Amino acid sequence: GRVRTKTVKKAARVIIEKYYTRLGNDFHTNKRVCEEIAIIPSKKLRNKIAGYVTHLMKRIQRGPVRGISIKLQEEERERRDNYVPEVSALDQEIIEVDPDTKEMLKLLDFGSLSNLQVTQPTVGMNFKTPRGPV
Amino acid sequence: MRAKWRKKRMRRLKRKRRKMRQRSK
Amino acid sequence: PLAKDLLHPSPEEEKRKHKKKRLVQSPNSYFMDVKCPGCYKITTVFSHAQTVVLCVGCSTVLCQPTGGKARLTEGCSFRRKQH
Amino acid sequence: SGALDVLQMKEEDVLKFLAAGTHLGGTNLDFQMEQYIYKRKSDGIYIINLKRTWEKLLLAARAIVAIENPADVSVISSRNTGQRAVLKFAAATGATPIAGRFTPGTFTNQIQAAFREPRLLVVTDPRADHQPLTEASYVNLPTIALCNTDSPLRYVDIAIPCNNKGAHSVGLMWWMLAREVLRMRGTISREHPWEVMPDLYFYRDPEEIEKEEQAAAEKAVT
Amino acid sequence: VRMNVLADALKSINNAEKRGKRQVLIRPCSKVIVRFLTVMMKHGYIGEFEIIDDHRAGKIVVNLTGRLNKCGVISPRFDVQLKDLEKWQNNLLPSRQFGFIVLTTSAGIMDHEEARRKHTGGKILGFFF
Amino acid sequence: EWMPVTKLGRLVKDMKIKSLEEIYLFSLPIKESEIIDFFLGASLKDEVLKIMPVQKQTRAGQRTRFKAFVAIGDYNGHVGLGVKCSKEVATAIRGAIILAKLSIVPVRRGYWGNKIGKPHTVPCKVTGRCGSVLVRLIPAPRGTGIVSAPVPKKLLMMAGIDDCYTSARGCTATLGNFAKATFDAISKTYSYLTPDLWKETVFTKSPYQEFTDHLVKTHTRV
Amino acid sequence: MQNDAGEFVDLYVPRKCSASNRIIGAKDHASIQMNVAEVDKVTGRFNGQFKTYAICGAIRRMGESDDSILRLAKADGIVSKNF
Amino acid sequence: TKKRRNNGRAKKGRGHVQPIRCTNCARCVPKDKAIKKFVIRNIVEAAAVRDISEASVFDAYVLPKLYVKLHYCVSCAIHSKVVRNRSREARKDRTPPPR
Amino acid sequence: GKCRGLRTARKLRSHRRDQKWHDKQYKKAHLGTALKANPFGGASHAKGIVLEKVGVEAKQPNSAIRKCVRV
RNA sequence: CGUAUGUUCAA
RNA sequence: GACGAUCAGAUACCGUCGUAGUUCCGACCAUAAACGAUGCCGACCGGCGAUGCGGCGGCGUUAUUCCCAUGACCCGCCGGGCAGCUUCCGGGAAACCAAAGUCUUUGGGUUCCGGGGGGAGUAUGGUUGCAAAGCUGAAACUUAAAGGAAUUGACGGAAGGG
Ligand SMILES: [K+]
Ligand SMILES: [K+]
Ligand SMILES: [K+]
Ligand SMILES: [Mg+2]
Ligand SMILES: [Mg+2]
Ligand SMILES: [Mg+2]
Ligand SMILES: [Mg+2]
Ligand SMILES: [Mg+2]
Ligand SMILES: [Mg+2]
Ligand SMILES: [Mg+2]
Ligand SMILES: [Mg+2]
Ligand SMILES: [Mg+2]
Ligand SMILES: [Mg+2]
Ligand SMILES: [Mg+2]
Ligand SMILES: [Mg+2]
Ligand SMILES: [Mg+2]
Ligand SMILES: [Mg+2]
Ligand SMILES: [Mg+2]
Ligand SMILES: [Mg+2]
Ligand SMILES: [Mg+2]
Ligand SMILES: [Mg+2]
Ligand SMILES: [Mg+2]
Ligand SMILES: [Mg+2]
Ligand SMILES: [Mg+2]
Ligand SMILES: [Mg+2]
Ligand SMILES: [Zn+2]
Repeated sequence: GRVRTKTVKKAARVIIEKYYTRLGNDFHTNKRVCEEIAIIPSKKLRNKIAGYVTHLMKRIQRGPVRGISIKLQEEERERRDNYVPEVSALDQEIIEVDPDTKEMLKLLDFGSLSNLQVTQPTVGMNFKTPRGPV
Repeated sequence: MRAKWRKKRMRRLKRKRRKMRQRSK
Repeated sequence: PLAKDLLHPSPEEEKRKHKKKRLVQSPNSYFMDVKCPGCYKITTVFSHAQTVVLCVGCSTVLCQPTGGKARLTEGCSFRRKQH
Repeated sequence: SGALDVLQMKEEDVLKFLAAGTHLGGTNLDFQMEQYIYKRKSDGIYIINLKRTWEKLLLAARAIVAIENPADVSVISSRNTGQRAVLKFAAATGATPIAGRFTPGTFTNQIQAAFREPRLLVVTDPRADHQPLTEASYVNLPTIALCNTDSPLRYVDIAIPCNNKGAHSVGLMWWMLAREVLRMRGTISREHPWEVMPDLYFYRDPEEIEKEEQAAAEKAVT
Repeated sequence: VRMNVLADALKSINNAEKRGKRQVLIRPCSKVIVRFLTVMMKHGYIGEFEIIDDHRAGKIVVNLTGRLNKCGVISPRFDVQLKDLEKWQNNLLPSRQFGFIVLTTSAGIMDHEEARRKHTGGKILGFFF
Repeated sequence: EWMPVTKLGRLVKDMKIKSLEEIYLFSLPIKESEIIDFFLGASLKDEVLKIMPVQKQTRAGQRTRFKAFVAIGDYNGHVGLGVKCSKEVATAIRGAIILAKLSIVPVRRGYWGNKIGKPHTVPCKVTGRCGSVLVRLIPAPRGTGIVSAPVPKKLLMMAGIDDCYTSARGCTATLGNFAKATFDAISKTYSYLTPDLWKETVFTKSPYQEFTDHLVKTHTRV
Repeated sequence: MQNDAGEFVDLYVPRKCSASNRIIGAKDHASIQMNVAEVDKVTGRFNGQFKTYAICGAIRRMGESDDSILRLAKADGIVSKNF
Repeated sequence: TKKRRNNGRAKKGRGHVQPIRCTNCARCVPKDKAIKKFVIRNIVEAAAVRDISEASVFDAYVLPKLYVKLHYCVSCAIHSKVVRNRSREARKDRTPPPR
Repeated sequence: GKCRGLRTARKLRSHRRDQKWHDKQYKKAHLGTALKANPFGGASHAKGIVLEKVGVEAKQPNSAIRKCVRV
């Protein structure tokens, strides 16, 4: 019967977002931190919040979680933006097209004007999964 | 009372009534 | 499609639609010029023929009735007639 | 494109669409998306018409530009393959993005915290983002969508026929939409190719991220 | 079987009108249908229509302008005297400001207001508004 | 006092929008009762049609709640109907009045057969359906008055209709459905295409673009 | 609405759908009025003029708002005739 | 109130379907209405399959299976927990439960 | 549905004549059995002789002795 | 395996 | 029907027997929740995957030893059918229905048939039948509800989880 109520969890997640840098994996230090950065009216409540904070810190330090943490934030921007390849994936020497869209590109008056290769069309048109149960 | 048995009740009642008139004619 | 032009449908659209349901009904059948490998003369044969057409004089079967278009005898060349 | 040679499709765009597979639709066809396909391939795949893709793309761009305040344009992608593409578009054009979960009540609950009243809505997929499209119906909100061959068109006013499934094509279509919006606004030059690479709007699954980061790390160390 | 070509035509126009279609195919075609359509055309309720000749009853394609609320037939074709025309108007038309009752009279097929002007009663064909 | 939360409420308070018909013209969803109070505050008159208790069966007994039907409207082209259910009668009435104001629609009034003077009747025969109740509004000769039951007669007077013949079918004892059906009939007067509305519509500026600059200056901060 | 004199007695004149020509009612919250900006002939850049289209809620519900807008644009020259 | 569009049975374009007898109680049930269950299982249970293996006289003898087709009336199917009650919308689902 | 042909006046008249017997208000006043069976014989009032005073027990959910007379 | 019943009115 | 159980009783459910019947042929009977509880003929009105029959078209696979056609399969179209999914077509008291829609914006044609619940499908007359009965079919009198669909609870010798 050790499930923590929303009041324990709401305080603990907030403390790690707000004061992550001053927290760590030790319950005893975290317990002392909560005494000055928060007004916890009872000692038992304080030790429960510090308990969850200690549990969260391990998880927030081995991966991202519901809680936000600048260090994890500044990496998300870097992947989402910083990884622009040297050459685009679209920049391909040979682009493969089937005679169907090649004749379409002829309507696009772009057929023979491009650097593209024509594949042999697929034969048999077996593209539907067999019908039946499951 | 079930309608089917209410029908059976009346059929038996009718048969009795027809015997009562076949006896008087 | 709310605004579909019913006066001028595509020939592909008319060719798909049922012959009676076309804008102006037309048969899907036709007549043909059948030449059996023997002799030289040409026979006019209905596409959906119901009778076994015999090349008179030559006395050979030109087409066999089916549930639809008549089945031409093997070795017989046919060409669609135009009206 | 108003049959204007300045807005015609260039050979550079054609290679971009072909490379990203934007011309390949699904095996199913919506009856209201019939006018946008070209021909079914021999493997059941419907080919989307690129002229019609371009026309609707520019028609969508003209609708976006008509909104005076760029913040009044909302761009949404519930699916992850398009969350990065949408936020960039919102950074490059000043739109208000909603990536990830769309909380119901956003456009209709006046007292909700994230309550907003956009003048124009752009979504990545009508099926996935069905909540914003259905909700827009309560507040007189015109809607623009990227629709595949098998995509419903209910409450969708401008549908851009494109492969809104593949990662490359979804990002490319948002890139082309962003570029065309800026060109009409005059923010960027039209004869000069855009500085933003198309790959910046491409969603990258985690497996590729750790694969390439260690490849870059081993490249740097040696 | 088809007992009334005019009823089939007016119903077909009414359904396409409600569905927002721009054109409706009407089959088969009759002089009564064409004269009825003309009465609606002269009042702007429908656009141009093209009768199509099939060496048969005929087909028509009507251009719909999104103005009809309802084009309904009256069956059977009751005889309408001039005195009883007003009671027919109160029963068939939403208001006297608009809407017409199409009458077939000896003078010709015409709307109820033209019949009143020409002082001719007749047999009622239908209505539109 | 009134701090508007919606853009429409912001423009109304800033006196940028005049008359409800401009809001009605673009069919904007009103979401604040103060907008209605701003335009028609003095002329609106309210009436409690019915206080109908409803009960929910529970273990401990019957949970009685009170439903209030309130009809609102100035006696000149505007009428609204509001239904609210709550634990208290007084709370239900106040909530119904708010909902009644939010529901106000413009009433189109026409002429029986003259076109002399101001409009006195409904433009044409209009029917309203709610559940089994069918209420049919019929144009009436000038000087006829309102020939109806007491329930629709209150709504029709509040709509400003001066002459109207009526025809009700169904369980009119269901005052909730009876009133709603009448309200539906009145509502669709302006949804009925009379040939006088045939002339091509001229498109004006939406309030969200005509005052897009004012909204950016104020509503972003407020 | 005008009396015999010709004074406008309607409270307001409601818009009509640009495709179905139905009146857009005061409570039709699914209706839209979407502006499509017109570019300069040479620049291809918003010059300040826009085309306006109104669609009623019913057309949007049917999913026909796409072809209504597209067909309106082709009529207005926004979309090339060889679409 | 109608509960099922197909009236609880698979009869659509015919008048009469021959009945069959329930496997448990032998009640007459129409063949299209009977809850059917084609049971395939090994003659020997998985507990005893090991003992038969080294008791067998063959090096690689595959155990024959038991093919029994059961037909259940509605009462027996519900009682024997072959089928259960479902909600309003859960009833409409027709795919068999996952393996 | 109902017939509507221009020469169906007899069929419509005949049908309404038959279906008018199916509401008890019409059949009570037009069959004659009701008037024959009516103790007043179609009169508003009637005189009589009190045979005896009788008490009728009121129906549930009430309880009382209603005072009556056999006449 | 195998059991049935619950006086009248009344919130 | 007999019997054995079960039970307070058990003229039942369970079990052991078992007559009529069940079966074939010939003559009757004319009713069923004879149900899609939904008349028929005709027109219009969304989409999608199938399916059965017929025809037409088309890469390719397989047998017909090679050819030929023909079959088996694959991809479509058309027509008639049994249905299914979806839909703010529209309707409806709702359950629901692509018809139960195109209805107060009320009329394609036409047949049968209902008018609060009972009494009562009873009486009586006619008619059919070997009979059982079928068909036609009232009245006196009595009554303020009977009923439909759906909601919330409670209950269940219903299920599932605690
Ligand atoms: K009592
Ligand atoms: K079929
Ligand atoms: K219940
Ligand atoms: Mg039941
Ligand atoms: Mg059902
Ligand atoms: Mg079953
Ligand atoms: Mg009566
Ligand atoms: Mg008593
Ligand atoms: Mg009492
Ligand atoms: Mg007792
Ligand atoms: Mg007792
Ligand atoms: Mg009791
Ligand atoms: Mg009490
Ligand atoms: Mg015994
Ligand atoms: Mg036995
Ligand atoms: Mg019967
Ligand atoms: Mg049967
Ligand atoms: Mg029946
Ligand atoms: Mg017959
Ligand atoms: Mg068949
Ligand atoms: Mg009727
Ligand atoms: Mg009765
Ligand atoms: Mg008899
Ligand atoms: Mg009482
Ligand atoms: Mg019943
Ligand atoms: Zn059983």
